[PDB]
Amino acid sequence: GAQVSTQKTGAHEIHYTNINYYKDAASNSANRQDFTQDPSKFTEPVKDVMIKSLPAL
Amino acid sequence: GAQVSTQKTGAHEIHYTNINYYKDAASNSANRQDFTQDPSKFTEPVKDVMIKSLPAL
Amino acid sequence: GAQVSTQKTGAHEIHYTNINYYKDAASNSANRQDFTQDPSKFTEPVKDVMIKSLPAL
Amino acid sequence: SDRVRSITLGNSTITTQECANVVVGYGRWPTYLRDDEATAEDQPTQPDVATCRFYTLDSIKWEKGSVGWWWKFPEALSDMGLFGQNMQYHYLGRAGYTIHVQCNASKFHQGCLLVVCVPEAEMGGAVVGQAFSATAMANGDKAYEFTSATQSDQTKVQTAIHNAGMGVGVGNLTIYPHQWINLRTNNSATIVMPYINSVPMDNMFRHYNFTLMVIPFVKLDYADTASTYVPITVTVAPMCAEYNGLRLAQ
Amino acid sequence: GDVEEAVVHVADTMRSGPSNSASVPALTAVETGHTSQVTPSDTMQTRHVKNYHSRSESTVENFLGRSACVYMEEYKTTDNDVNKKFVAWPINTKQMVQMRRKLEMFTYLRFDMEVTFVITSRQDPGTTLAQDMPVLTHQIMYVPPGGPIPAKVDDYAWQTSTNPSIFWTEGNAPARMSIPFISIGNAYSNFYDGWSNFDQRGSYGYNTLNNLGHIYVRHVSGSSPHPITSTIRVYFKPKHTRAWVPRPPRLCQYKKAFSVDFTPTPITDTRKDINTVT
Amino acid sequence: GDVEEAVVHVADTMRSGPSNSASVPALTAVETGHTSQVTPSDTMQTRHVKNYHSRSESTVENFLGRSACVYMEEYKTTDNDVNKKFVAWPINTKQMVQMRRKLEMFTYLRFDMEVTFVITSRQDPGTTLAQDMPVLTHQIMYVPPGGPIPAKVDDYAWQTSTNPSIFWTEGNAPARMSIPFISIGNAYSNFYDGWSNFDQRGSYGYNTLNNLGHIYVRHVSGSSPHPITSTIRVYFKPKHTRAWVPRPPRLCQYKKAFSVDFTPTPITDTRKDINTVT
Amino acid sequence: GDVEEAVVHVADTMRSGPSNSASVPALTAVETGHTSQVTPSDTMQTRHVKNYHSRSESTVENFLGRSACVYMEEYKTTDNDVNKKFVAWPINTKQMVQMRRKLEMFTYLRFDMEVTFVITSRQDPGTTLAQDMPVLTHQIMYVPPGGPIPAKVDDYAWQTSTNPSIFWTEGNAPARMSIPFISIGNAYSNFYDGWSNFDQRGSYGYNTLNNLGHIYVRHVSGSSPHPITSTIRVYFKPKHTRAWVPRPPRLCQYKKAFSVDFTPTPITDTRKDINTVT
Amino acid sequence: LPTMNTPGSTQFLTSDDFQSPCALPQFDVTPSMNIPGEVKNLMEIAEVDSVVPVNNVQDTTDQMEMFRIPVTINAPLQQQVFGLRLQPGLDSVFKHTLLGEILNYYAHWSGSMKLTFVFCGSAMATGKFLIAYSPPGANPPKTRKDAMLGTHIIWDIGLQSSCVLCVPWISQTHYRLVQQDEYTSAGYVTCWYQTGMIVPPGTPNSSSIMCFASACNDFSVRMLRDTPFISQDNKL
Amino acid sequence: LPTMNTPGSTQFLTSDDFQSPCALPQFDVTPSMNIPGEVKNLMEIAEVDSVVPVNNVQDTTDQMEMFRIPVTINAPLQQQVFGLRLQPGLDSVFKHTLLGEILNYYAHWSGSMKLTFVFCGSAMATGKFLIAYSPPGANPPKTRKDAMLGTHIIWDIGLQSSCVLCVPWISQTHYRLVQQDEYTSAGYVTCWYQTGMIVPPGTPNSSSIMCFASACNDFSVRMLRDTPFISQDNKL
Amino acid sequence: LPTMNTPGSTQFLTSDDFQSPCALPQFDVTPSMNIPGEVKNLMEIAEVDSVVPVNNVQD
Ligand SMILES: CN1CCN(Cc2ccc(NCc3ccccc3F)cc2)CC1
Ligand SMILES: CN1CCN(Cc2ccc(NCc3ccccc3F)cc2)CC1
Ligand SMILES: CN1CCN(Cc2ccc(NCc3ccccc3F)cc2)CC1
Repeated sequence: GAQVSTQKTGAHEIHYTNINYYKDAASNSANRQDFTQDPSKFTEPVKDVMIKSLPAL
Repeated sequence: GAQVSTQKTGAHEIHYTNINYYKDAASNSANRQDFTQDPSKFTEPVKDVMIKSLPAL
Repeated sequence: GAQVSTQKTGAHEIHYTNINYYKDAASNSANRQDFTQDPSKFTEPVKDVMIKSLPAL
Repeated sequence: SDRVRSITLGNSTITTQECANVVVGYGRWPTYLRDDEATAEDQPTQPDVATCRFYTLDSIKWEKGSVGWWWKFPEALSDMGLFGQNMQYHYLGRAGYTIHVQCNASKFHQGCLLVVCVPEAEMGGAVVGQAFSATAMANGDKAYEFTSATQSDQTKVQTAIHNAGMGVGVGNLTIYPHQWINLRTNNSATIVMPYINSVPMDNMFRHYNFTLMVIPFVKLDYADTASTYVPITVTVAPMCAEYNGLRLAQ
Repeated sequence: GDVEEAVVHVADTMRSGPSNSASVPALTAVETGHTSQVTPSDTMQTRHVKNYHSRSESTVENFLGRSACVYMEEYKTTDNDVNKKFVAWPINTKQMVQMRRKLEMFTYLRFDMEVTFVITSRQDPGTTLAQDMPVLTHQIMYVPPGGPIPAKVDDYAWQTSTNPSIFWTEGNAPARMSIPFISIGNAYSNFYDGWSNFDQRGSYGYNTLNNLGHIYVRHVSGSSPHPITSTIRVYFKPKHTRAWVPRPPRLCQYKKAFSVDFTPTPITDTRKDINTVT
Repeated sequence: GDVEEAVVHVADTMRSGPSNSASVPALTAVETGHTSQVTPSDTMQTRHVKNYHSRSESTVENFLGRSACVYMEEYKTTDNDVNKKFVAWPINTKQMVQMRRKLEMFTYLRFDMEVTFVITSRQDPGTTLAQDMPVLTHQIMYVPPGGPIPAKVDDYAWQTSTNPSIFWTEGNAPARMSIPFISIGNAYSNFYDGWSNFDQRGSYGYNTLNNLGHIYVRHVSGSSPHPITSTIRVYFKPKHTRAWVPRPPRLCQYKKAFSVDFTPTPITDTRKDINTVT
Repeated sequence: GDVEEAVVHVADTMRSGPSNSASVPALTAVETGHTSQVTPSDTMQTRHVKNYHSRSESTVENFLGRSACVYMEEYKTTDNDVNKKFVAWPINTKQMVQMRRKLEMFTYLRFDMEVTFVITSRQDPGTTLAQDMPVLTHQIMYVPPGGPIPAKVDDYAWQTSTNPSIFWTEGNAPARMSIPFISIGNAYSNFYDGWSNFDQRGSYGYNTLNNLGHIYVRHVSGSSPHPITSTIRVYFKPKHTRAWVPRPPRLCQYKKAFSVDFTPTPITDTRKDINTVT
Repeated sequence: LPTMNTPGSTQFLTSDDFQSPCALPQFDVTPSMNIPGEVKNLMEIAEVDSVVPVNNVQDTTDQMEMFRIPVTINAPLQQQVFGLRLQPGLDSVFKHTLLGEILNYYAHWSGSMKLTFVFCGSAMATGKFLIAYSPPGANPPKTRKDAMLGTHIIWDIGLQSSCVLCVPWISQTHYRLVQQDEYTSAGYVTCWYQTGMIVPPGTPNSSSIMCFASACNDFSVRMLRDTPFISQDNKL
Repeated sequence: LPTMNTPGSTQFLTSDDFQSPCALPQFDVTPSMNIPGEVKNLMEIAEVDSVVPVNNVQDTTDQMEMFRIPVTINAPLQQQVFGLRLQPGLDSVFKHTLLGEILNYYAHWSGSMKLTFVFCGSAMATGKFLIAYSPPGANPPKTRKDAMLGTHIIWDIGLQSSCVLCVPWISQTHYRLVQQDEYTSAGYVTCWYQTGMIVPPGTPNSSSIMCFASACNDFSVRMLRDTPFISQDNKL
Repeated sequence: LPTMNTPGSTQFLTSDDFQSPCALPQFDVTPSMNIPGEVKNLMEIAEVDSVVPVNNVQD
């Protein structure tokens, strides 16, 4: 029951193993490998979609 | 996720295992097993290739 | 990359595992499991083979 | 013959009938910056031909008592043609160089010169713990003189020739790209220096990319002749030059 | 079975040439509350650039994933005042300024917690210090709300049967533990604009929702001939964090541990005039 | 899946016999800047020899892969001078001569770093030394450039919320950590022939590019009745190293920590005459 | 792949009956330098016997595979004599008699080495001993031949940048390390019947081939108000051993650490007469 | 099982990732609820506009006055409206903005920036303005002729009341220090009258402009650090 | 999981290879750039030529004079030009050369060496020289007849101004000590007049020669050590 | 990973067999040479004849 995943490196120029020892999910290590994001929530809160090229109004 | 590779020994008269525990590649051990080299960069920086047997000029 | 070999016991009346952690063969443990030997080098250094039953000369 | 070379950049040409091979930096030819290595966003400007051409940087006099000289680039070309103007008007710059040194004498003269391009040639002051201005080490195209004796004036760099003003053995400079002008068999040395720096581009008025050094290792000697000195000329040609970040002129 | 196996760079610039058309990306209207999405490629000629920069270090998980001190207190092994030989701290994250400001950038939070304790001891000054004392031991006890509270170092309550506790000996590594999400609500609330009584009276503010319990510490049985003082520092490290409803960072200095009270502050510093740039 | 598996000896001599031809490998011309590639087989009769020697130990990775001290300083647990109870060191590799010379053989470097700290303590001499003090604890704090700097041992800045820190107790193994490549440029620069201001004025030399931050150390809470002095040594160990543009080794002794200043030195030692060989 | 798998008893006696023939195994001739290969079965009637004895414990690997002390020395943390505060030992295996004799049974040896260090400390006697000192730390440095040698405890040479070193703290396990075969020749030589100069003059004996370097030890920074003495013991343990050309064991007592000098000794002890057996 | 402890054992590193025992075994957590407004990266916050207090004239008796850039009907043919240094993390102008606050938690930054200007005058008023960005140099511009050589945009005031100036990322290094120095300068930004402001009869003789600052989609930060804006002397 | 600590735990060995935690988690490094002049092995540096200061005459008022070997037109029929010991890491001649500096960081060395001589006289001058290498022995050569018995090459000065003497690796041991002693001697190198230097009228009566030292492709070093050339007394 | 130290930890036994770090990393050893007279067991020595001093007559 071992997980193998890639580690942070560089663009031009790499595996580590992890095993859980405790029965409580709160004991796991931080899951700091997620990088998903979406700023449209705060930057485009309007109802009607506005095209950048077209005039605002 | 274990790597198996040969270790330094002798000419006439041998495996070790390695596993990575941390998520950052900077935490790995030194990769001192590379022995590639090319001295032509500093010893032959000329434009036209010169044959050793032939006269220099 | 684990080696499995028998251990010393008795005639009438048994496995151990070994793994290497370092990249230098000098770091391994002693290989005290070899029992080959040949005394003819020091006891029979003559040129012509002598049969024990036959007279020496 | 392999003793004849011709180089053509822009609207200028160099011909030598007595020369050795051509040394190419660290085996790397000058080239333009690639897309996957750049950092600035705006379009660069490539004034090819206008800037990629030979520029004779004045001339010195080689005497029996000469000790050596050095020039710093690209500051040496700070006011030379359109290269200087473009340098003045742009924030960032990047270009390789082709250095050609001329020195001719009869078959009765003897002497040996070392021509070497020292990248990142940082220099120490004459007095330890005493600063110098940017005038004791570079003032345009003029050549600076090395000194046989230890420098004493606190307003200039330590000119001790045997230490090369970098606190290292002068004899070990061979490591850097270099060529020898031996009057017996050579009259010119050619070095093609690619762009070497820790960043894709850099301001060309704040940073000295590399320093050229010409050191007589065997002093000039002659006898019974009307020629009293051997002039030495240097010529430099930027290659694959591209600028960036236009702004008011410095 | 024996093994089961399990990066997003910033947007790249794109070559842009001369343009002359009716489209006007530069012009917009901020009245809509919409932030313009223009890029440098839309107003100036640009070259093609590949960006390998990543925003890995800006994630909330990494931003809050650093242990920070939240409370420090001193207690003596022996003294005349009974209250001075042990500590009793109501849990709250508003005591230390730095982590308080870090947390207060979000309205609601939900995370696991990792707690680490650092304990150090020193001999109090005096006219006679010559003594020999074996290594000391310390007890940390957590009391959920409503549980019995000890009134002295040698009280019966220190015999925890259900309350978790840790016994630690000096010279070893600092103690550590994990705590899950223990809020009655669906998420922790840094702010609470409301009252306690339904008639809009009583306590006001985030003080109303603070019911996390207490922490007690004592020397197990050490009682030296001469006083010895110990100090404990508590460090919190959020894990598996989620946040909602960002807020503007605080501008004024904190003044109370359980209130938002403040003093008016200038917006920013001043300069000679609107044109000074030196 | 459970396991995935992953040497270059020097060139061998070759039998060479008598020769008589127009080829002249011995003769060359150094004016070209080209180093001759001749071998002993080209000038004398030689036997066939197999070489098993390897250049493994000459690699840059191994050459620089040794921990070396870079800074040592002393601080006291208690004293009248506030500045004397903690250390504040701007990071730089020019303080110690040996590693400075080792690094200065290359113009540009790019490597990961491994930092190890060695801490020792001793009791200051005095007329009265009889006291009992538990084990001490130390804190090491790293402050990137521009961050707040503590002004005293008990300053608020010691409550690091984002600044990484290590707490260490005497008697255990030395502390250790890893540091990635943290330069704004594409590679570290040992030398910088340039100025700070665009008008060719201000600071000159490698002092301009040194912006790595600071390191601070203190006794966590130890305050003995009598002074105790501690010393810390910092060791750097490059990993995953790459180098460019080799330079000649330095001949003159170092004299400044942030300059190349020197005094002229003779090229080498002397002997009786050009023929003396005894 | 996940696992790869990898005993010679003494010769058995064989039933022998009455014999009467011309063959004479008992008679031989030692003049040939040949040791007779007769067995008890060849001179007397014998029964069949199965032997399970093995010669495992007589192998050279096991014979030499025991750690043995090779050097012990004392140094003080503080004293007036600078030379008395650190140790400087040229490596050699001739200092201790037992291991010297063990090694001297073979002419040439080739083995890996395992080095272990045992360090102990004690307070020197005096009129006043009341003091408190934290745990001490020690540094062991290895200097290959020709390297710089420190001249005092606080010399610059102690900042090893290439010389390997070990830092050790009292109270933990003894330090240990491994050393490969580091001889310029193809094998270590216990004896060398030759001179240093080609004119058959100068140094004579095994002293000429001893160029293994030095070892230095010091207290890192400990300097107590009162003297403290420490002792270090070095233990060698050959591994992967090979030996050649056995020699007779030494009969006379050793008298010099770098010579074979001796005093004549009787062959063995005496008894009343050639017939005494009691 | 033989083992040997390596250096660093028993140390407490504030940025480590290790598993630890749980003190509340088998604790049942409250079910999750998808509250609106989830934020997954500080850069999302950094991309939102915020008002920049450009009018720091050292004589602002009214704090709100700092947000308004004065404008007048009859101005010298060419006249500078404002000027400022581009130091988002260090300059007083950008120090306390929504973008500056985020940057102060880091040491390095890179990417382009957006400056948006909105005209809050009368509906009958009109004018044109020149906004220019001057990369680093030995001297900041002093006149419109000097400024117009660098990157700039001509702004026309009409039905669309806002204009955006995108400051490109022109630097020799991939990153810049938040605590900017001479080595890592970024340049200047200035605004000048292009044509002048003209108003009809019966309108106010003065107007105001506001500026908004935000980051583009290629912005990034690195090396987390502790901010210097907040401090305490005693426990609360 | 039962375990037992073996000797060596908690020790700090300066040449160990162990993994350690990262203090800057998820730090994004700058993209790599292929700068010209990458060096992957010190031997590449060791193979480059460098000027050897052979003229260490204890009376050199001018330091640069150390690099020039004097030569004269009218010399005794046979006359020695120079002589030196072959101790690349210990002799004053090779101590500070580009090759000697590298060796001083090590303890053992092996392989062959190259000595290149260049004639810097007039173009009309001519001559012949004998350069010989004498393996270790009880006495160094004193006359040309003694020298010519060992390995040597006859050098003719013409259009090609340089000649190479390849010193073969003749030793009883696979390696030699950098701190050479009597046991591991290496021999001597000497140069003698073969024919003499002749010049026509109107040329200088004296000339100079220079020597270059470098390692062949079979050279190697081992056992890293700390160099003794650099030292300090107080913190900088 | 939870663990517990058993008795005997941190002891130094002169006849133990454990792996230890190498102080001279990537050191290239000299090639082996088959010198005559290799001995692999002391019993081989023990099997060689030797003169016995039987005449111990105290005089
Ligand atoms: C105001 N903030 C709200 C969020 N809350 C998070 C939190 C929750 C629980 C704990 N427990 C710490 C602990 C560990 C071990 C024993 C007893 C304990 F109380 C800490 C923080 C913090 C306050
Ligand atoms: C002048 N040289 C340039 C190369 N630079 C390498 C380097 C980079 C970072 C560090 N960090 C050490 C450290 C570790 C843990 C906490 C704080 C720290 F500063 C060391 C060396 C060295 C200087
Ligand atoms: C005379 N005998 C010859 C064999 N030689 C074996 C030998 C070789 C090397 C070492 N090194 C010990 C050591 C370990 C760690 C640091 C420095 C060191 F010198 C020991 C024995 C012994 C002498």
